[PDB]
Amino acid sequence: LDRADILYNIRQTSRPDVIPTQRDRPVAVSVSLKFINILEVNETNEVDVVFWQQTTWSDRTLAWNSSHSPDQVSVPISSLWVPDLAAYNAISKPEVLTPQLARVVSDGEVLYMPSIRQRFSCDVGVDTESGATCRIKIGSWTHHSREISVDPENSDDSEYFSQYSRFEILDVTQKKNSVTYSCCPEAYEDVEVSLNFRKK
Amino acid sequence: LDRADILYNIRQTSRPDVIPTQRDRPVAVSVSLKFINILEVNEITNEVDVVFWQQTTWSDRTLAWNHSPDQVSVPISSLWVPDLAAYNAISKPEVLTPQLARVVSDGEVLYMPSIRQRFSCDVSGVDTESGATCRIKIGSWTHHSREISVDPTTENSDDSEYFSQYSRFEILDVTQKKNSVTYSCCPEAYEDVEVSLNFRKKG
Amino acid sequence: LDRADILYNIRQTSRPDVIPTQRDRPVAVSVSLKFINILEVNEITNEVDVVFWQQTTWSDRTLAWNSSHSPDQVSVPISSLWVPDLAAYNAISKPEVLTPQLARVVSDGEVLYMPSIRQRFSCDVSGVDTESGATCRIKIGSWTHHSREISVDPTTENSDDSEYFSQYSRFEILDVTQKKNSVTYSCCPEAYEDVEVSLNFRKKG
Amino acid sequence: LDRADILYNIRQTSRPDVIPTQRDRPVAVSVSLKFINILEVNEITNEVDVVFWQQTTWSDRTLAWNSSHSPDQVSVPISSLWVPDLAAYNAISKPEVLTPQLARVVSDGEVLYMPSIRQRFSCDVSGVDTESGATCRIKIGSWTHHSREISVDPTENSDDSEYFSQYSRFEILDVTQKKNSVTYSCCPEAYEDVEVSLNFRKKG
Amino acid sequence: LDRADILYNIRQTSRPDVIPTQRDRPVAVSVSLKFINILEVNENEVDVVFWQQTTWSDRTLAWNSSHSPDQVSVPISSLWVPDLAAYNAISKPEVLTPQLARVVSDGEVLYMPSIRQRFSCDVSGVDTESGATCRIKIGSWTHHSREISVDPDSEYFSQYSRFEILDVTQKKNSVTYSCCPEAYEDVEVSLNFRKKG
Amino acid sequence: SGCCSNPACRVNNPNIC
Amino acid sequence: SGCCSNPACRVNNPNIC
Amino acid sequence: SGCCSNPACRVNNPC
Amino acid sequence: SGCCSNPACRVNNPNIC
Amino acid sequence: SGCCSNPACRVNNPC
Repeated sequence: LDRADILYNIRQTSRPDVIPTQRDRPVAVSVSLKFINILEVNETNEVDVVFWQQTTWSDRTLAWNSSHSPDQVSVPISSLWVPDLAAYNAISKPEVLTPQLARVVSDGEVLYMPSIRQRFSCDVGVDTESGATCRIKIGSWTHHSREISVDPENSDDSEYFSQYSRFEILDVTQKKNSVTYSCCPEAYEDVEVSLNFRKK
Repeated sequence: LDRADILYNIRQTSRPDVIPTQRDRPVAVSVSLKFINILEVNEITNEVDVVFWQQTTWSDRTLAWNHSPDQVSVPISSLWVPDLAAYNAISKPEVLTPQLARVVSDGEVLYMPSIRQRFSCDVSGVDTESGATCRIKIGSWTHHSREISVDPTTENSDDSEYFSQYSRFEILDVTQKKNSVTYSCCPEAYEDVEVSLNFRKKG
Repeated sequence: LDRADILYNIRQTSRPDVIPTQRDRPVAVSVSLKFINILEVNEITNEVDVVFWQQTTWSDRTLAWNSSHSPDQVSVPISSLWVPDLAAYNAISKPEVLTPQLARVVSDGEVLYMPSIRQRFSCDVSGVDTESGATCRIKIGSWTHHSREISVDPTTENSDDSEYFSQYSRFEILDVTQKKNSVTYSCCPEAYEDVEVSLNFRKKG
Repeated sequence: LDRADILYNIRQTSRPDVIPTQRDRPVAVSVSLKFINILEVNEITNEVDVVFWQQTTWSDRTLAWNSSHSPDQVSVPISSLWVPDLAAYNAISKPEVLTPQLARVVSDGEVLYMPSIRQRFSCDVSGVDTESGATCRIKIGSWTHHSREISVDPTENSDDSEYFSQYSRFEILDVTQKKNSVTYSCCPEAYEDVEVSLNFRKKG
Repeated sequence: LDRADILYNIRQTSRPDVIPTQRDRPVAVSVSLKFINILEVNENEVDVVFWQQTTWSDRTLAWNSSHSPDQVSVPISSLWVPDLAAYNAISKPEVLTPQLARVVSDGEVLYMPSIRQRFSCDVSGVDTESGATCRIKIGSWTHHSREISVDPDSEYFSQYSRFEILDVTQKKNSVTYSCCPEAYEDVEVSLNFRKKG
Repeated sequence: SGCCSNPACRVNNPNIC
Repeated sequence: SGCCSNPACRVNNPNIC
Repeated sequence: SGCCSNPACRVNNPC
Repeated sequence: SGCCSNPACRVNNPNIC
Repeated sequence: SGCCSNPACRVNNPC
């Protein structure tokens, strides 16, 4: 198969509304936020940030034979199912700055990493030596752990964050929180992104 | 039936323009606003910029099915939604979250988007101990009570466990009440849900 | 006929691009602005931000149905219907529709569309603090059709100026006037109509 | 025969991607800017916020119909028609169309589109408070076609206005629209543009 | 073939989702930024307007030029376009001009939109003699050098601008990481500018 | 009529408002 | 002509405006 | 239960 | 000449600009 | 890895 054949198959058998749950087991979604810039800080207790959201999951229905065929293809996300990930403490609609394309591997693995400009409710502190800490809670908006399982490193600054920014990253720590309520048998997962930063 | 089969059936038999009035009875819509954040307060223009979760529930028996999943996540574009609007609104409601609703096997639709919207409210004495009580009136834009019945989930008077601790403002009390008025002209009743947000500045 | 049957018929026989001119007589469009709020007044740029309900009514006989053992009225999205090409000839901003884009269609073919619109207008806002206040002139009319295709009318209503106006607004309505202006130019035989909305308002104190 | 038939024919035979060049002759596009309002002037970064009616006329013979026992004109949405790729070279903002996106099509194939556009421009707004005021020059032209595909023309131009807002903070002194046809040494085809000069000052 | 026939063929055989990799060799994309205006500089984001001249070949669009037009104007929605993005961008690129590309009979596509975009560039020292150099990193968002190969005063810059261009340099950077066999390319655009006085 | 102050009512009763 | 000051009139009368 | 404070839980358990 | 300074000219003449 | 700092590299090599 050539790239055109692979892309036609994906487009024609496109079920973006259908979650790729392979026999009851949840879709393993891996999320990692890489901060590029901290633009505005207002005191309202708001923070305007630009970050790369590395999202990976498997969709076995997209898989193809890699023998004498490309190993990977670039597919627009409109032709693919995407997890309903949302920041619970978000005050702004997430603005996608980059081409809305995902990288699909022959094994069915989907790698989507858009650059997002978003405002968050955080305790801004910012001018202090200790620096203000900004807590972001990312999770599925409508699915529980048995449908979508979310997973996150706990360090790195790194090469991502702009040297020309007015702010400075102190530490970024991404942790998985799994809470099972008394009401309900299914667990509820989220990825808590802690961004502590200060003004230069 | 699997998830794909259920979602295909919903998509193919999709009538979002058609109100699911079962046996000429109105669509029982349940609305409840859960305030997440109060961003800006302009005492000069009497405006308030707020973030809130709008828990909207109703039944659409045409979506019902049934060794199959009990619930599925469906995009609202494939479903009929009530024409709810805040008469007290100054800005267009901005949906911040993925536009998906949860549909249960019985036909029940649960849609809860996070909305950022500006409202005309008496923000006089926000710094005071009593604070300001911002009232919002939600109702159907084109249907009467015999087509869509709007009801408040709570009363409440409950404050919030969802409201941000990092907000510049503090919730005192949230009160959601149903108002049903029948005019002398017309036989059909007219309903609305009056939300009352009592809040003050932290200092 | 049930609601689903009526809505399917409207959707399938949908001609939103086609003006419902019956027997070569114009479509009688009735427009009436009901002011809700006056938000911002900018002395620097001479602008005004207004919130208003635009009650637009007209007849589209092709949408008509037998009301016997059928609903008298249905709610139809405006995308499935023809709408008049109404515009404020003096507007500085694009009209922002705040409400669900749905119209009420009666069994006789009458269409009632009333969206809530947030729009900026060119206004001499000097003396908004004065007793006389400031007046905003909005000239509403069809963008491409003349009186022989779309006729425009303001209604006989004149006693509701502040009936919908927010009590929490920083401004106060003095006088609202919506008059019909029919001008026939020397060039052309067809008349040209517009509805001139005058909004007189002042700051509270 | 009727409006519905004419509109269906236009919709079904719709080629908005196809330039209506008849017999290898360019499309005669006539452009005329009528200024309605000047909203903001940024003396700092030399910017100007303006509202104007862009009267654009051209002929598309494929849209033509027999006017005998049929309407002479119809209102067609521009999405169903080919439109010239006109753009302001000195534009700093995306043109915002404020009015219903409808054009008037005559039985002879003539298309008349006149949207109200709110746009920001890079202009020398130095001495806007002075008696001579500021002159803001806007150059309009086809983004991808040369004179042999689209011929642009200004439709008089002096001096305005009966259109401009009396309630505006600014005052129009003179509006001039001139055609500029330049043929470069490289290339045999000519390159056309319409230079719109807006002379304006702040009121008392 | 006439213009209508060429445009119908392009529209009907339209594969905008398919990269035109001919004989497994990468798509040679040529990018050149021509600055028109520098609007705002705030205390550290810069708001600029620039023409992005993008050229590449798509052999599937080719036609016989004999008794047919040599070139046609095609809307980019009917064509494949490279997934070029600025890595240091803070705002979504705003296309100001008609979204049309010029397609030649040999399959060459020439797209040049006018883009208004904000960037992260240090605003300290814009009033000084040397000014402040603004670095812009353009590259493919999802493709490597084996799929899309990127290649790089002004006589375009407005005389009415508050700023003045000192020098514009566009360089190709090809980096091969230790992990991975394929090379990674980008075009580094360095805009040196200062405030007028 | 209080109906005229309501948006749903106004469009539901053209004869009254 | 006063017709030219009107939008509906301009587009309806190409010969006049 | 703290389920009501969660968006995925509130819609899954008709709080 | 100044073809390269023109948008329509730059796209029409790939050999020159 | 320097690859992780690159967008095209991150998605093509499943850091």
